[PDB]
Amino acid sequence: MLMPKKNRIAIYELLFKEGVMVAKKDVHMPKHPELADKNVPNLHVMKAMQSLKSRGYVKEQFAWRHFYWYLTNEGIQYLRDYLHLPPEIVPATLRRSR
Amino acid sequence: IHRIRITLTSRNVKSLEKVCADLIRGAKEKNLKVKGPVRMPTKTLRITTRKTPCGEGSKTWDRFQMRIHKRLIDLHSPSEIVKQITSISIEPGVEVEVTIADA
Amino acid sequence: YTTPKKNKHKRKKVKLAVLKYYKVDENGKISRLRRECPSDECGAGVFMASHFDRHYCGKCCLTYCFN
Amino acid sequence: GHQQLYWSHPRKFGQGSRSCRVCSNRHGLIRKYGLNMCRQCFRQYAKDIGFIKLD
Amino acid sequence: MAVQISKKRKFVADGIFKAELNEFLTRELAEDGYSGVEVRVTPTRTEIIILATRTQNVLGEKGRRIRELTAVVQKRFGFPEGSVELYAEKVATRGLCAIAQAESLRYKLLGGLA
RNA sequence: AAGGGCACCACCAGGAGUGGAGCCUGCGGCUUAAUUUGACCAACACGGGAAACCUCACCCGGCCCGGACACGGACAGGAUUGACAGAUUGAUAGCUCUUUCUCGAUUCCGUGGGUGGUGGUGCAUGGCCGUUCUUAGUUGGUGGAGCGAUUUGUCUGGUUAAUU
RNA sequence: GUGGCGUUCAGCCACCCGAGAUUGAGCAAUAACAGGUCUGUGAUGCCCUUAGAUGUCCGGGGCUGCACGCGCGCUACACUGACUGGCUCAGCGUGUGCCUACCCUACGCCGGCAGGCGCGGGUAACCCGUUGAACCCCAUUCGUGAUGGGGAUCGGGGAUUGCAAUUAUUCCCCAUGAACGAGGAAUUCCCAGUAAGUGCGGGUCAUAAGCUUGCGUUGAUUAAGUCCCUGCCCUUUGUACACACCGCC
Ligand SMILES: [Mg+2]
Ligand SMILES: [Mg+2]
Ligand SMILES: [Mg+2]
Ligand SMILES: [Mg+2]
Ligand SMILES: [Mg+2]
Ligand SMILES: [Mg+2]
Ligand SMILES: [Mg+2]
Ligand SMILES: [Mg+2]
Ligand SMILES: [Mg+2]
Ligand SMILES: [Mg+2]
Ligand SMILES: [Mg+2]
Ligand SMILES: [Mg+2]
Ligand SMILES: [Mg+2]
Ligand SMILES: [Mg+2]
Ligand SMILES: [Mg+2]
Ligand SMILES: [Mg+2]
Ligand SMILES: [Mg+2]
Ligand SMILES: [Mg+2]
Ligand SMILES: [Mg+2]
Ligand SMILES: [Mg+2]
Ligand SMILES: [Mg+2]
Ligand SMILES: [Mg+2]
Ligand SMILES: [Mg+2]
Ligand SMILES: [Mg+2]
Ligand SMILES: [Mg+2]
Ligand SMILES: [Mg+2]
Ligand SMILES: [Mg+2]
Ligand SMILES: [Mg+2]
Ligand SMILES: [Mg+2]
Ligand SMILES: [Mg+2]
Ligand SMILES: [Mg+2]
Ligand SMILES: [Mg+2]
Ligand SMILES: [Mg+2]
Ligand SMILES: [Mg+2]
Ligand SMILES: [Mg+2]
Ligand SMILES: [Mg+2]
Ligand SMILES: [Mg+2]
Ligand SMILES: [Mg+2]
Ligand SMILES: [Mg+2]
Ligand SMILES: [Mg+2]
Ligand SMILES: [Mg+2]
Ligand SMILES: [Mg+2]
Ligand SMILES: [Zn+2]
Ligand SMILES: [Zn+2]
Repeated sequence: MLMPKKNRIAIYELLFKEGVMVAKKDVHMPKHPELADKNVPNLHVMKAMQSLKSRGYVKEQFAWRHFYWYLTNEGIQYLRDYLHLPPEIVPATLRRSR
Repeated sequence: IHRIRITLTSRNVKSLEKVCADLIRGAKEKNLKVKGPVRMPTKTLRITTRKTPCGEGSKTWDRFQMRIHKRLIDLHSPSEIVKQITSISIEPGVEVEVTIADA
Repeated sequence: YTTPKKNKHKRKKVKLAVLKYYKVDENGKISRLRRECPSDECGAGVFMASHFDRHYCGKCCLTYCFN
Repeated sequence: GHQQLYWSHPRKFGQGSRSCRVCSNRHGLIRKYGLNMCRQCFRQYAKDIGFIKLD
Repeated sequence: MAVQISKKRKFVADGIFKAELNEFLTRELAEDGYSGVEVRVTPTRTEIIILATRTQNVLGEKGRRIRELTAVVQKRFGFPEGSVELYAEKVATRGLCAIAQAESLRYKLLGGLA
């Protein structure tokens, strides 16, 4: 996957700040609907977390035409080493409420 | 004191006749002038399907339908005391939508 | 299984070794060789081409027909 | 790629730009009332949407 | 306030909302004797209860798997942030609803039993 | 073969027809680079199949990787990504070819191994539907009859649209 | 309820009073089938193919080509009608769409017509809409002539949808005026608001119904039986059948 570096970190840092992210299964979409700011299309985000599933860093599920993803405990420690974050920052799924 | 119109939409009548009667005596107990439940004509939605996944068969169609019941209540109340009349009966099949008075 | 041409072999980049756009003289002399681009994205940044006639910036694709 | 002719044919009007919301198929589609499903995937979710075969 | 929609189109888009949610959470809480939803839509926080049998798994590691199943709903279906919440109930008489026992027979056959 | 009963997808009594003509449309056949294909009472205005493109499989050409991940090379002395012009092309596919610029570790090259598929087999299957079959039909427990397969209950008769 | 027949049982027939003395459908057992669908599916097993790909995209073509055979239909063969003008009544129902661009349309003006340009209303018992539907009805022309029946074929022109209309998208106009005089052997539906005539919605739909699914509208002939034909259900009986009479031999 060609996928420039600015186009990659902006997917992972939203895949880190929430433990999940949801993309639609169509490769012909100009922008990702939630991201929509760094000019990232739906084809890069579908091929980001195909690399993470093959490395076990994420878990997927596919309802009708939407991929959903979930950080595993291996993926949390990897994103704290690739995004270069201090070893106390957690995703929102670990603690927001009680 | 306003002239407000509550609209009640549902898909089953026995779950709507309980909610709509709750709003009537709920405002007859709180001494308001309530125009009664006005019943709109229902809306049946009649998708008809071939029933077969392939094209082979004896051409047996499949008539699905869904009636939509809509009843409306017109009140004579200010904007405050209707809120505890509105928020005491959800009954999830009923979508209580309260409009505004002046319009 | 027709085989009219058998191959349409893909482009290979000619892989030039070093950078070497500048020069050096009298123990220190700044001297460009290729033209710079006047665009805002690469002003005094990347260089323009030097073809048989023209100059051409590879980033913003504008070229000037050197007649 | 490339970008100018990868998906350049206009997927406006026509059944090449209408897909089932469940199974992404382009034949036998029901677009009435904003269903936008196929005619077979409707019959799985006919009761879950809330249609009743009364007659 | 953004755009009005017809009553014949509103009830279909609401009934096909829960038809997708029931199918998705059949996939997730597949092994938890799932048995359906009950979606309470208000013009406020819309709670969606889950009727799974083994509530020890839908509530994750200190509530992990129910705080990342609300975050997929409001990011897909268009709900605003901090609005929707999922619950986790327990059905009584687990061997009396079929949507829990067909999956229960499923993992007997997937485990290798005759 | 005999005795009962039943149904306008059976007839009688009839009504409108169809079979004839023109066109519409679906199949076989022929033809074609292709005329994609399924189905032969229970196939043939059926696949909700009224296809200009898309659908679209099929035919003739041209890009693209949307080949995860692992391993070994290659490599900041730049792995590689784009592209104006001429030519080239159906084409404003930098698709190749000249020409040099640009990109910056994401790729590339091999060995594995995915992945995709309106590809095959409905005689490997699920599901769903049609039909046998729109008629009234089907089964256990205990007891009786039998060596047994099985049978009585589930019936001579009357009655009913109906083991009513 | 009343009368009649019946073992006076289950019931049936007639009759009164009544809106009605059988309104239509929906669901639908056991046991089966090598019935159809892998081209509905991120339902799927094995197999095949995977970069000169059976992946996917783009451009063009094909699915619609025609000595012929067959199936469902539409329009007809006219006077119980076509034509023109006037008159006058419906019922189902849809309508601006997450992606998604594509909504039903009143009224005013321009054009012969299809249509165009302006201004609105309607997310709808609110606006289109009192849905001024067709057949029918009333009056005129026609006059038994392949005729003013029938409108196939075909040329020229004008618009609309669209990225694009040629192998004609549809529509309008003026011309062209073909068989067809009620249908051989066969054969298909149907018994009451039914058959049939007659239009209007919905589905498909950017453009669009000779299709289908619904709706009203005008509204009968015949029959209240039978097992003769085609089959079905139960019982007795015959069998050399069990792949079960398309059997076996
Ligand atoms: Mg017959
Ligand atoms: Mg007869
Ligand atoms: Mg006829
Ligand atoms: Mg005929
Ligand atoms: Mg013929
Ligand atoms: Mg004929
Ligand atoms: Mg063909
Ligand atoms: Mg086959
Ligand atoms: Mg039959
Ligand atoms: Mg095509
Ligand atoms: Mg060039
Ligand atoms: Mg290239
Ligand atoms: Mg393909
Ligand atoms: Mg497939
Ligand atoms: Mg089969
Ligand atoms: Mg089967
Ligand atoms: Mg049966
Ligand atoms: Mg016994
Ligand atoms: Mg017996
Ligand atoms: Mg018997
Ligand atoms: Mg008897
Ligand atoms: Mg078979
Ligand atoms: Mg299937
Ligand atoms: Mg397969
Ligand atoms: Mg389908
Ligand atoms: Mg094509
Ligand atoms: Mg065809
Ligand atoms: Mg047919
Ligand atoms: Mg005429
Ligand atoms: Mg009316
Ligand atoms: Mg004539
Ligand atoms: Mg064309
Ligand atoms: Mg067409
Ligand atoms: Mg004319
Ligand atoms: Mg239409
Ligand atoms: Mg059709
Ligand atoms: Mg009879
Ligand atoms: Mg007989
Ligand atoms: Mg038989
Ligand atoms: Mg004998
Ligand atoms: Mg015998
Ligand atoms: Mg012999
Ligand atoms: Zn520049
Ligand atoms: Zn579908």
